[PDB]
Amino acid sequence: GSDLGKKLLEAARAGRDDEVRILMANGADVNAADVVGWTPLHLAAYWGHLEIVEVLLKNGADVNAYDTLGSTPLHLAAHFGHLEIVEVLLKNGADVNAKDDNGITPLHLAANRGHLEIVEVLLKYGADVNAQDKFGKTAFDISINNGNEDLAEILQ
Amino acid sequence: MPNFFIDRPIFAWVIAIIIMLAGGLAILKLPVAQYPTIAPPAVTISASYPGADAKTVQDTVTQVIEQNMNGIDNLMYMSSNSDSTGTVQITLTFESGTDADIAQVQVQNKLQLAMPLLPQEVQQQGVSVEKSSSSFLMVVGVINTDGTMTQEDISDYVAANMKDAISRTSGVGDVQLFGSQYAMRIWMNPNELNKFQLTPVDVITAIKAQNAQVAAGQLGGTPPVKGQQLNASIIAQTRLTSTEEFGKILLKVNQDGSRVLLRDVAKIELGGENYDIIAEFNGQPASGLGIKLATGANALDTAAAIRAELAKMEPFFPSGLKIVYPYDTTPFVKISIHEVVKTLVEAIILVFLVMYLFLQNFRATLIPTIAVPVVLLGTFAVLAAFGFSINTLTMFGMVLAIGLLVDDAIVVVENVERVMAEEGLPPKEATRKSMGQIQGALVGIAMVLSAVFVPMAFFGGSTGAIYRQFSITIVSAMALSVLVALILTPALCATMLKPIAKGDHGEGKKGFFGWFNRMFEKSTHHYTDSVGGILRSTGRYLVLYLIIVVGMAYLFVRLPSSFLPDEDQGVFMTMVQLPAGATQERTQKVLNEVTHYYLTKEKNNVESVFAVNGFGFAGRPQNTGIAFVSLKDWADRPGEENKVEAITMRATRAFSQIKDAMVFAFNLPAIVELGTATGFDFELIDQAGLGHEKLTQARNQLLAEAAKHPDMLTSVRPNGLEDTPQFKIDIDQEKAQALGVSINDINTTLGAAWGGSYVNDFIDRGRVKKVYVMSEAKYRMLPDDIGDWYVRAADGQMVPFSAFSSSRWEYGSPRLERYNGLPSMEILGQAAPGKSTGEAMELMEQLASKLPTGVGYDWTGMSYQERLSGNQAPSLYAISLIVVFLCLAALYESWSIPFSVMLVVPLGVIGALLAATFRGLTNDVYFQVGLLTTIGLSAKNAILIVEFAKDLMDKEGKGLIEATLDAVRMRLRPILMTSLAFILGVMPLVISTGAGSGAQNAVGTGVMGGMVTATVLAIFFVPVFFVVVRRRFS
Amino acid sequence: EDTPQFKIDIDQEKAQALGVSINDINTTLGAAWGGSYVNDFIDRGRVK
Amino acid sequence: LGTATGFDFELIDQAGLGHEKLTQARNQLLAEAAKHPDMLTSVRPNGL
Ligand SMILES: CO[C@H]1/C=C/O[C@@]2(C)Oc3c(C)c(O)c4c(c3C2=O)C2=NC3(CCN(CC(C)C)CC3)NC2=C(NC(=O)/C(C)=C/C=C/[C@H](C)[C@H](O)[C@@H](C)[C@@H](O)[C@@H](C)[C@H](OC(C)=O)[C@@H]1C)C4=O
Ligand SMILES: CO[C@H]1/C=C/O[C@@]2(C)Oc3c(C)c(O)c4c(c3C2=O)C2=NC3(CCN(CC(C)C)CC3)NC2=C(NC(=O)/C(C)=C\C=C\[C@H](C)[C@H](O)[C@@H](C)[C@@H](O)[C@@H](C)[C@H](OC(C)=O)[C@@H]1C)C4=O
Ligand SMILES: CCCCCCCCCCCCCCCCCCCC(=O)O[C@H](COC(=O)CCCCCCCCCCCCCC)COP(=O)(O)OCCN
Ligand SMILES: CCCCCCCCCCCCO[C@@H]1O[C@H](CO)[C@@H](O[C@H]2O[C@H](CO)[C@@H](O)[C@H](O)[C@H]2O)[C@H](O)[C@H]1O
Ligand SMILES: CCCCCCCCCC(=O)OC[C@H](CO)OC(=O)CCCCCCCCC
Ligand SMILES: CCCCCCCC
Ligand SMILES: CCCCCCCC
Ligand SMILES: CCCCCC
Repeated sequence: GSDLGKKLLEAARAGRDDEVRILMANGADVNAADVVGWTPLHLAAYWGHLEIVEVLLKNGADVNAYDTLGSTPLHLAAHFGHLEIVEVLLKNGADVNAKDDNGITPLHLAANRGHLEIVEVLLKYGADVNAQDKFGKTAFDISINNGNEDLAEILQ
Repeated sequence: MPNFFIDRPIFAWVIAIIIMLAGGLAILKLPVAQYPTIAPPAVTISASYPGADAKTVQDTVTQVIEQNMNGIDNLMYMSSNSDSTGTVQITLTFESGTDADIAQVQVQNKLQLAMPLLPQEVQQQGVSVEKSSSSFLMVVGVINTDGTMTQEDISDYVAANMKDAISRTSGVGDVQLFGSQYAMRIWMNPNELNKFQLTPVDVITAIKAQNAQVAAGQLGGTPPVKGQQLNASIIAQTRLTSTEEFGKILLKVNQDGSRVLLRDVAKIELGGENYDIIAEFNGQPASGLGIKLATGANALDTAAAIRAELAKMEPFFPSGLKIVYPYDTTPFVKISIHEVVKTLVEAIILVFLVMYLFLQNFRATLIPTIAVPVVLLGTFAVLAAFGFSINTLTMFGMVLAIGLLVDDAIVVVENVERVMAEEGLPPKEATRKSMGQIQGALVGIAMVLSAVFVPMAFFGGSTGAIYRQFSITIVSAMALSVLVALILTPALCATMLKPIAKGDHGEGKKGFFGWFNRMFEKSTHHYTDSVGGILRSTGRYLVLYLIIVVGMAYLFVRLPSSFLPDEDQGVFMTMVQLPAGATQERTQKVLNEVTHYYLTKEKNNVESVFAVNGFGFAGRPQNTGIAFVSLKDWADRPGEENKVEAITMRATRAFSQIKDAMVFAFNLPAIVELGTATGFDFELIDQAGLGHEKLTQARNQLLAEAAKHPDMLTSVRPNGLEDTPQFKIDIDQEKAQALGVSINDINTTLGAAWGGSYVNDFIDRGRVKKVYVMSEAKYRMLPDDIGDWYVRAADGQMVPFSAFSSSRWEYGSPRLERYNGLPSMEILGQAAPGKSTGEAMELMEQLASKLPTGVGYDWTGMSYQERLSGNQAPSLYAISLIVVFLCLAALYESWSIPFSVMLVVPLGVIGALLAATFRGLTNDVYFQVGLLTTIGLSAKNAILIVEFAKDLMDKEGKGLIEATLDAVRMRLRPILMTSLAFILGVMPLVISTGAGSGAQNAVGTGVMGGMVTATVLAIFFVPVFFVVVRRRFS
Repeated sequence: EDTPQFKIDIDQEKAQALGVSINDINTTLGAAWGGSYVNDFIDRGRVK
Repeated sequence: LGTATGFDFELIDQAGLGHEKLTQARNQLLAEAAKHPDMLTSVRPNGL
């Protein structure tokens, strides 16, 4: 928990591109985290800040870093419908089949909120469509329960 | 009327006696307080949802109450907060002049009908509707020195053995308990509950059954069998009254025969209702009582009565319990009265000296000494009739009026002494002629000063409420002074004053008085020669007049505006703000370090530190705290270095070193119920259901644009809290239904354990108190502890919480704000150095129009006050100027001549602005009322000069310059006498550095500086004004 | 003046052994001796 | 104040007769009111 590391977390969250650029030059800790275990990349992915995700990855940010409940930035990017960030993370070697503590993959989260374009991107980068969570429910089981005709057709 | 009371001096004495008795009666009965009701009537609806998050509170309580706040009279705006402490505060602010009782009952009544719409848990806790606009008289702190009692133990004793007796004390309006009475705390254990196959549901069911009142009936009750002898009430199960009884509550009976009790699966003790607040007084555990003054009550008597009743409780206290007084306003109000009584007595003493210095006889000096107290006494009687209280505003209203009261006495007596000297008439005949010259002017002056001061009362809101206190006080004091000057003083002059020989100006005497008379007579000849020279070349002084008017306008823009001066009240605050998501323990360590500083570094100044952890006026999360620092007496802290302002700056610079804690010390405002009332209060509104996130993005967009204008805006902060990580858990319905676990049992087990649950009441030593069931700390700290909780299914098997739930981290609001029913985010800020509030507010409106679609705004608090108060100002200034002109026009019988009087205004104002700028004070209300009294007395001096000058031209048929020179010759002595007395009178108020010095400095500096210029300039310039105006308009 | 009070004492554990709920015991005792307001009825077009 | 020549009559059930008996009593009053066009005009029930 460094001085610059705490400022990078707040900067990445707010989306101040100019401040993040300055903190990367001063050597702010990219692997710094809060109490729940969220990196600047987690926060940047959550609030949908495309530039800061790109800047952090170039400065050796952990793409497959996970919080205290095992959620990676790809989960947050896929769940909250950030198509651009999901592509950038997967290009920089993001684990597409990353399981959290509950066995919920990014495909499950993208399926639940009905983000059709993100499901196609995840499936392209090799998302396990038959991947089950702790309750034994696939991305298809989520689509039929939510009543999504378009999503159910794609997950064939 | 003057001629009537000269022949009837006893009837004049009767009117004087009636006024003195009415005044003396008023002084005994008049209410006493620090400040009157200034803030507008506010009604805060407070409710509690134990273990509820901000959104749960908003979406089940806040929105439901808000929707039912209709058909309520004189509602200006409605603002509410919903935070993760499980609390809601809905404040409805009402129009100034609205009945607060009618306002409260209408809000109360509409809430009562909405109670069935709220959740059962909220209905059980209940909802409180209180007046939040009032403030505390004193805060009585209760501590434990021997360390035998916790803050919970002290709070219970105060609730049981003190609070009620303090409430019944004479003049006590309201008593708030700083803490809570005991609660029966069942600290549940998930390991023990799972061992005997039980849940928090089983604990709640058992407590409700085995702790309750049961209705029975009567033996031989009506209708009876004829021949019944005995009739008696049947007593059944009453509520439990001890931890031992709660321990023996039977939960389950096993096959073997062993009894599973409540003490076998939980720790049972008397604790607090809520554990959010940790209050400490110099390290020791502490509680307290916030006491508010009742309506029409005496603050001095109430405080003495509170201390008297606390003394009676001394023998009954446990060992080590002591009473302390961290906050008490009564000492301040005690000094406020003593200093004002001193000023009024010193003012009368200075008049006695100056009257004897010039007139040189004891009989003359007694006439003002009688007349001034008669007017001051009468003023209290008129204030009593209007229903006003003796407060800081009304008391300084008297002090500012001294200049006008003193002049009325000197002007009347001095003119009689002059007429006797010049013409050689006896006292009675001399007074008839003397009063004949001024009686018309004195009535004219009354109407002019009325037109100046009366329109000040008709300002709107909190500003107008303060201006109303000075207006009614000064107008009443001035009005009685004119009546006393026409009724009493003429009678006193005719009866008491001795005759003076013709052409006797005390030049024949020797010693000091002989020298003074010869010196002043030649000084008068030097003055007349000087004015003669000025009137030959008037054009040069009209240029010098414009330089003063330009100099006045320049200093008006330069001098920065404020509301009231911050006072050393022997108390100040130190806020502690840790990063978001920080725990209670981390905040305590910073407060302990802050408490350590004040007791080490400022041991000579600081008396005590009231460290209130987990407390804040804009939400009460664990990360925020506050420390109420109480100082020693004013005598024990000499010099400017040992004052609150000096200690504030030293403290703030010291705590800036500390990491992971934003810590600032700051002084209280003048009117503590109102606040600073300097900057602006902005509301950003969600007008089209955008949501929390989009309103946050819009707020960040406005704050970013605000930062790009340091030249206009500065100190722009949001009043709200930022979003924080929260533990989202999703209960799988299919898995719960499959295993046979009901959703009620799941949501109760989670809610009761982690959040807490108010089950029912119990009687502790003849007092009803709450029974809470909650998990012991160690079993509800981390996400891993979720799996340790088991819920029984229908088939009897114990299912772990992990089996049918999934959890993740997300961001959400720990405090959701709403304004006028819609979601909002309150933004603070103030105008940059040089720029006015008007310009700063105008830019915020411009920046607001460029925010995303469906994002509106509104002004609240003092911004709402000033916008409605600002529009009224031009009209009141206009009415004042027009009526003053009309009154002077009627007096002189001329449209042109009035301008000669009204041109004096800048001569008094320029000096006040120079004195304020030099000493480095602000354009506050004390200064603004100070200008009117300076303008009033300077205008009064000019009126008598023009009246004398005009009457010589009309009656005695003298020329313009001859009359003007003869006029200012006659009026030189009384203008110097009043000025010499009044400048010396307000001199102590300038140099004062003690208690209430800020107000005294604001009153003194502006008046002294203004009176020096008003006296020195006007004696030369009023001649010029009259001759230039008379020449121009024939 | 101070009146005599007939303090009845229900044994809940002894009642649970015999297999009777205290809600039934309290209602039976309460209804019988003290009376019990059940609900409203209409006596000649008036609620009573 | 309402209309110039209009009146507002209230037929009351005093003895708790019922809705049916009050309706029959109302129809009896309206019927007898119709037999005097010279005095009363458009005498009608306000309710349903
Ligand atoms: C450095 O700028 C900040 C100082 C912080 O330090 C502290 C310790 O000094 C303060 C002083 C001296 C204050 O008078 C207030 C607060 C603070 C601080 O917190 C408040 N604190 C909060 C409660 C806590 N949160 C903080 C959270 C986001 C971390 C919100 C602010 N509300 C606060 C107030 N009342 C209100 O909300 C409203 C409705 C009242 C009226 C508003 C006017 C416009 C302001 O009063 C204005 C005259 C000025 O005081 C502020 C612009 C102040 O700037 C100064 C000193 O010029 C900033 C607040 C205050 O009156
Ligand atoms: C020592 O207590 C005073 C501090 C003064 O010193 C100042 C200079 O430091 C402050 C600090 C450190 C603050 O954090 C705040 C304020 C002040 C001050 O002013 C506020 N100033 C105001 C803003 C202006 N309005 C009136 C308006 C209509 C012109 C009221 C005051 N509220 C204020 C806040 N913001 C809010 O959240 C709002 C908008 C509502 C708050 C609700 C409270 C719970 C109730 O209103 C009421 C029950 C009571 O708690 C206050 C009235 C309290 O007074 C007493 C007697 O206890 C003052 C806070 C603050 O958070
Ligand atoms: C919103 C802000 C507040 C609004 C205020 C509105 C004000 C309304 C306008 C009134 C303005 C009055 C100011 C000028 C007064 C000058 C009086 C002097 C008159 C004068 O020259 O007469 C001499 C002196 O009179 C005397 O001094 C005494 C004799 C005269 C008495 C009658 C004067 C009128 C009464 C004053 C009050 C008027 C307003 C009431 C609402 C000679 O005396 P003489 O030979 O005339 O004496 C025999 C009586 N017959
Ligand atoms: C804070 C603002 C700055 C302070 C300003 C102070 C203004 C008030 C001071 C007035 C002093 C008057 O002093 C007076 O001035 C006039 C000049 O007009 C002099 O008058 C002299 O010059 C005039 C020129 O026209 C001749 O007509 C006259 O015969 C001659 O004596 C007087 O001899 C002197 O006594
Ligand atoms: C003899 C003529 C004097 C008339 C002056 C009347 C002005 C006061 C009007 C009023 O009722 O408002 C009182 C107001 C309340 O805040 O007090 C004030 O703010 C004092 C007035 C300021 C000085 C005015 C002269 C400078 C002009 C540029
Ligand atoms: C203890 C003083 C009471 C009287 C207050 C009023 C004095 C001007
Ligand atoms: C100076 C304000 C009043 C203006 C009206 C009178 C004009 C002679
Ligand atoms: C109101 C002023 C009018 C005067 C004209 C001679």
